[PDB]
Amino acid sequence: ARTVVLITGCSSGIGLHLAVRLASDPSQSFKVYATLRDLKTQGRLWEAARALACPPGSLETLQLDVRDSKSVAAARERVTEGRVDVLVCNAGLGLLGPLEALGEDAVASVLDVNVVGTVRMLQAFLPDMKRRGSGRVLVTGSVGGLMGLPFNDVYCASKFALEGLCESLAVLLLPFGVHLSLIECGPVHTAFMEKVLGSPEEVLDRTDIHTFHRFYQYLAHSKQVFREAAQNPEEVAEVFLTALRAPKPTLRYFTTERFLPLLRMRLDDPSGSNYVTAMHREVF
Amino acid sequence: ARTVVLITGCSSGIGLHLAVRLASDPSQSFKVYATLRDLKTQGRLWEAARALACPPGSLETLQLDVRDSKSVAAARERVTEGRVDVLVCNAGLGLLGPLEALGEDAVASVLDVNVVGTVRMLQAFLPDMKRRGSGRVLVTGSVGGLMGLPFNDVYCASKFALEGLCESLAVLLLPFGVHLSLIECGPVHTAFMEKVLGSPEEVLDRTDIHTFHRFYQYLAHSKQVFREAAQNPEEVAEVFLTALRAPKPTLRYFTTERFLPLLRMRLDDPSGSNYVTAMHREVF
Ligand SMILES: C[C@]12CC[C@@H]3c4ccc(O)cc4CC[C@H]3[C@@H]1C[C@H](Cc1cccc(C(N)=O)c1)[C@@H]2O
Ligand SMILES: C[C@]12CC[C@@H]3c4ccc(O)cc4CC[C@H]3[C@@H]1C[C@H](Cc1cccc(C(N)=O)c1)[C@@H]2O
Repeated sequence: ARTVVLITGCSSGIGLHLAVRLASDPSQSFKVYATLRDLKTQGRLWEAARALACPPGSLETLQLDVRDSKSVAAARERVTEGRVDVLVCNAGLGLLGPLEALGEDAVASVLDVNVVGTVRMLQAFLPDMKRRGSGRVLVTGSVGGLMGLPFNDVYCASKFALEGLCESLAVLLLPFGVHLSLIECGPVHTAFMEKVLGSPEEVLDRTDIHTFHRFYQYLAHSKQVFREAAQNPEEVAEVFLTALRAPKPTLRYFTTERFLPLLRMRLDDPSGSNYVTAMHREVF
Repeated sequence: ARTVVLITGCSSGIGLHLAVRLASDPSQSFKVYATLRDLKTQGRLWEAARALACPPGSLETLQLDVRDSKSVAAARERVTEGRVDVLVCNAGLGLLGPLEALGEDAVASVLDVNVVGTVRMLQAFLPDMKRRGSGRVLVTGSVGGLMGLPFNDVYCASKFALEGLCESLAVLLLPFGVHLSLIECGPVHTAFMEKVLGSPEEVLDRTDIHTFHRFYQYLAHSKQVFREAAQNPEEVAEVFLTALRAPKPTLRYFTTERFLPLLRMRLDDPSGSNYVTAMHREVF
C-alpha cells in the first residue's frame, strides 16, 4: 500500500532531510521509519517534521545502534507491515586528522559504523528482499570513497570499502530483482566536519610540526572547496528520490558532476601517479 | 649499511616467498625481519630459508599480531638497528561466501586485520620515516580492491579500503621523501582460498537455495580463472623488488596487466552499470 522506507542516521543531515522529505510527499506514498543512535537527538527530526508539516503517521522514529546487531533486529521487529520496500543505509562517522594523531578506538569505530554497520543492515534486511524478489537499497556514498584525500585516510578507507561492498553485492543481486545503489555525495552543507577533529593542541601533541602545518593547509583548502561547491541536503535528497523512483536503478548516482574530471584522471593513469600529483598541488 | 626490511604475514604465500627472496639476495644487501602471528607456523619460512640457502643473519623472525598495537610496538622495539628502511604490509585475511552466511566476528576480524592492522603498522612506523626524510612502504593489494566480486563482498570491502587508505597517505607523503606503493595482485597460487569458506552444509543453513547455487557457480568460475591466470609467489615477489628498487616509486604496481581491460570499463561508465553487467555474465 504505502512504500515502507527505513533510514539509518536521521538525527541530522542527509538522513533527517530525506526522512521528512519523503514524509511529507504531497502524494502520501511513503511510510518512513527514521532510525537514530540516541533518541535525545530526535528533536530536530521532529522540528523539521513540523516545518514541512508531515502528516500524522507518515514518520515513526526507532532507536538503532548500527554497531549492535541485536539493536538492528529490534528495529527490524518494530516494522509492523512486515516488509521494507526501501532500505536506506546512511548512518556514518567522520574522522579527520594526521593518521598517527587518530586514536585506535576512533579508527576501529569509523570502520565499525561505516562498513560493519552497513554489513549488519544488509544481513538483517537482504534475506527477505531476495525471497520477495523485490526491494531497493540506497547507500550514502562519498566522493571520498572514489579518490583519496590527505588527512581523510580512515574516512576514505571506510568510504572506498562501501564501494567494494556494494559493487560486489550488486553483481550477485542483478537477477534477484533487489536493487542496490550508491548516492555519491560531494561536499554537503549540513554540520559535517564538526567534532570529527581533536583540538590543535591535542593534534600537535600527536604529530610533527611539518605534518601539523600541512593539516592547516588542507583545512584552508577544504573550507574553500566547501564554500564553492557544497550542496543542500534538500538537493542531495532529490537524488535519493530519483534512484528510488527509477524502473531500473544503476549502481551509482552522482549528486554532482563536478568531480568527474578528477575521477577520470585517477582512472586512466592506473599507476596512481597523475592523481597523486594533481591532488598534491590542488591541496597544497 | 644493510637495507632493513620488516614484513608482516610471513608464514606462507607472498610474505614467506618475499622474506627469503630478499634473504637470500646474492648481493646480501637486505636484513629481513619476518613477522608472523603464530610462531608455530614458522616451519615453512625456515624450510624455504634452507632451500634458497639464506645466509646466517639474513633473516630474523618476530611474533606480531597486527590486531594488537602492543604487539606492533614489541616487534618495533626488537629492531636492533633502530630504523626500518622498507616496511612491507602484507598480513591479510580472506573471507568468501554469501554475505548473510558470514559471522559478524568474521566480518569484524577481516576489517581489523586487513585495514586496522595496516593502520597500526603505519602509525608505529611512519613517524620515524618522516623524521628521517626517507623510507619505502609496500602494501599487498589485490585486484579485488579495484573491482567488486560476487561472494567477496567483505574481502573486497577490505581491499578497496586499503586503496582509500594508501592513496590518501600518498598525497600527503609526496614532499616528505617517504614512498608508499601498492602491489596489486591478481590470483596468486599459494594456498589461498582455504578455510576462508564454511562447509557447504553450514553455508546452506545460512542462505537460500538460489544464493547457494550461485555460490557454486562463482566457485566453478573462480577455479577456472585461477587455473588460467594464477601467478607464482616468486613472480609476485619480483614486483615488490622492482618497486623497492625504483628511484621514484609510483602509487601502484600491477603484477599482471590482465585485468586492466576490465578495470577500464568500470572506470569510463561511472554509473557502474557496464561493470556490473559484464561481471554478472562473466561469472554466471
Ligand atoms: C570527500 C568530500 C568530497 C570531496 C571534497 C574535496 C574534493 C576535492 C578537493 O581538491 C578537496 C576536497 C576537500 C573536501 C572533500 C569532501 C569532504 C567530505 C567528507 C567528510 C570528511 C570528514 C567527515 C565527514 C562526515 N561528517 O560525514 C565527511 C566529502 O565527502
Ligand atoms: C580478487 C582476485 C583477483 C581477481 C579474480 C577474478 C577476476 C575476474 C573474474 O571474472 C573472476 C575472478 C575470481 C578470482 C579473483 C581473485 C580472488 C583473489 C582474492 C582472494 C579471495 C579470498 C581470499 C584470499 C586470501 N587468502 O588472501 C584472496 C584475487 O585477489
